[PDB]
Amino acid sequence: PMICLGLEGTAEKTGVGIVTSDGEVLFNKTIMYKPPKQGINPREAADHHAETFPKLIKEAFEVVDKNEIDLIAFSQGPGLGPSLRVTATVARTLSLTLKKPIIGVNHCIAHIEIGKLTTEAEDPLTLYVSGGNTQVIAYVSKKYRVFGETLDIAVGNCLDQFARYVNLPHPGGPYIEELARKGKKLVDLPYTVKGMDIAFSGLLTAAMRAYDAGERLEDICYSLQEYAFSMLTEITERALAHTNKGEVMLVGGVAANNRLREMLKAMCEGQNVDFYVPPKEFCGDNGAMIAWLGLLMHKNGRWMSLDETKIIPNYRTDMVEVNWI
Amino acid sequence: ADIKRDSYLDFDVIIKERVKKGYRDERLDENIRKSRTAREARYLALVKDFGIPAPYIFDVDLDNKRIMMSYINGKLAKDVIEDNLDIAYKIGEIVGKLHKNDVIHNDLTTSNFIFDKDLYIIDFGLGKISNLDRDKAVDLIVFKKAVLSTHHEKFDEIWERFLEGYKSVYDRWEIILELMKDVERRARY
Amino acid sequence: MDPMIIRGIRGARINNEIFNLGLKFQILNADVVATKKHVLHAINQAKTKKPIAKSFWMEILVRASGQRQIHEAIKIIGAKDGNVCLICEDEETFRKIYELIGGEIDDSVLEINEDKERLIREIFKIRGFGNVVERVLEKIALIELK
Amino acid sequence: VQAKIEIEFPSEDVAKVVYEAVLYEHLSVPYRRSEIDFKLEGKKIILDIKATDSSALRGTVNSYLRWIKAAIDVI
RNA sequence: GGGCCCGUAGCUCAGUCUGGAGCGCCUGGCACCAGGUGGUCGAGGGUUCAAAUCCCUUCGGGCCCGCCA
Repeated sequence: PMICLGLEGTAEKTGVGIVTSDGEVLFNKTIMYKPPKQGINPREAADHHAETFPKLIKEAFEVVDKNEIDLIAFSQGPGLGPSLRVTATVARTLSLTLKKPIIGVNHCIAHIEIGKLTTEAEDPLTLYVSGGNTQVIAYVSKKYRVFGETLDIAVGNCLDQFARYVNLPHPGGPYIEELARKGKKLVDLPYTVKGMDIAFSGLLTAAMRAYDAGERLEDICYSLQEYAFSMLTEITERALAHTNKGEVMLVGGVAANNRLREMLKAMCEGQNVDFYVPPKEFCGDNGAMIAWLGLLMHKNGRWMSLDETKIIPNYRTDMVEVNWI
Repeated sequence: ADIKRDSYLDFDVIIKERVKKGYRDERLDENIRKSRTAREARYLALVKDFGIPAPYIFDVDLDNKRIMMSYINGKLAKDVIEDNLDIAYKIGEIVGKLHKNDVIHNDLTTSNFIFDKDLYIIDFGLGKISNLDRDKAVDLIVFKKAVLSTHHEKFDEIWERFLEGYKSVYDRWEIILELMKDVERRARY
Repeated sequence: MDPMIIRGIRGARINNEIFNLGLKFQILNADVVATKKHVLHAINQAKTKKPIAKSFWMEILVRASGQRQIHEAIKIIGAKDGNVCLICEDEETFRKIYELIGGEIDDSVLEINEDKERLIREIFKIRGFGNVVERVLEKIALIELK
Repeated sequence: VQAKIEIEFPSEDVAKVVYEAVLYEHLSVPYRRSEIDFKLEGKKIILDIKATDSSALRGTVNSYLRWIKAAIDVI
């Protein structure tokens, strides 16, 4: 069993994992970051990775010997720049400390791969929604391609700033999910589906204008929640119609909100298709996904040269030589 | 949005109904189907004022959220643009005036431009009125993304011919193109 | 259903008192109605679409005028001497209207001509590519929009 | 504005490891806000950064501190 | 036909008798809050020591009574 250590530094949740080629995760740990919701000329908040990667790696050292592993994979991209650099430098350090092969791994594609392994799906159309990266991606012409993506703000960032103005402490995900359980009036907001894409600035601006009038908290919470989730479900439906696939996946931290899951279940029930979401251990930011995709890349012979493992903060999903069908 | 083609004794009718979406709240579902069929009818009719060919509207009904229009026995743009590159120039043509009068088809693609005898713009399911340059730029971005994801093999020539037609019919194309370049790069730092 | 009767009468005489006779009919300018398609579409919508005018047979004028307003619809599609078009259902009412107005019975006026084309275009503010008969059909179709 | 950073290591081998690990990352920046030289001298590493901007210089030196600390704390 | 509020930065609304905050943004960096270069205000007419600003007509568009043949 080719043991691999994977590292996740794409966003505010550091992840360290080790996995095997048989299809199981030997170890996986995550640790989030909670910022004070803002910052002016701010120091980088990705240093949390630089602090907890040593701790998580040492804990992995206690659970498994530091020489036991065989390969290493780091989240090359896409993601926050400095955090990607931190996980890259840590992976290189471990790789040529142990003198082991290293590989850069696409964060999104790792999300799809773990969503596939944790579930029965074979080649699903993914809806990867998170704090700063929401997009639907498909396997077309031996490539993961972005079909519909936001244009202004991701769903996670949208809910984050909505909770910021509601002043629900971060994370505001479950807070909004529960506060919207009793929303009564469907506040008028701008519904927008620009082709495959989505705009989210207008939704937030309308919510802010409504809260200037000081309307009911739960009502606007429910209105924004339903509006955003309906827009995402609509672009997912039209992307699925474009693909004419049979399986759809939902990945990313924001998928913790159960109403998105129920909405997608209703959509697929009406469209006679099946649908999955990875568990929280694989529905956030963790090193297990990067480790798994590094093993997948190196198993079929796609070796990775150490020098050209340079990261790309704007790492598009269609610049990965996918050769594992 | 199901379409039924019927042959009335003097009318060639196509009834397009906007089926409700189970995943959405029935309140918001009804509201959005009503507003969307209203906007589609009004804009697809107002585009005739431009000279831009479009299907004729025989009647509408918001309460039943349906539009029954003049059916066209043609083929989709994508199924024919592969074997004919001139309809990209024609798309540039009939989008130039459409953008000139500041009405935006926020669903511009190469899949809803029927070619039976001419180029019919058969869908403003998301048409809007706005003078905002950002809306026009994002509409152009959506069209470019659609032509990419559909015909990557010929994207360059297809977009060049479309832009040639557009600049032939529209005169302020330079500023919207530079906004296109400035906005399509808005990914990360 | 009773097939409604539409007649294009040349040589028209204006007589307001007919409208006070309690007769279910409507009279319009025959040179503005495009063809039988125009009146058929207006009648069909006034039958189906939610009533908005104060009278059904005046709703016929409201529909075929393509305008909810009546105050200017009477101005723009009101009957004019020389040629008119009458829609009704009663043979006795037809005879009474024909006697009170006079003229010749010839439906062939439903055919459109270049002068009719220009008159329709200047009346309905139509400026765009499209055959005028179905363009006017559409212009009638979209009364029920804000 | 010049900035010289010296980093010491327990052994020459560890110094070579951290140098090779941060070598690619030094070249992995698509655009550098400041000129940077990153070199190895036996059991030491020297980071020489020339910048005309103080804020970006501080950001770069803090990022180098982060990556070097992570590298040395891996073992 | 007759009322209503209206029509003010290029997109956001007061400034009415009592005659500029907004926003790609010049002003900070990895959304967040401070600076503003950028309006002289539906059209026309009369009043004016100073008129969107006192009044009238028209132009759309939204809204009430609509008043029909």
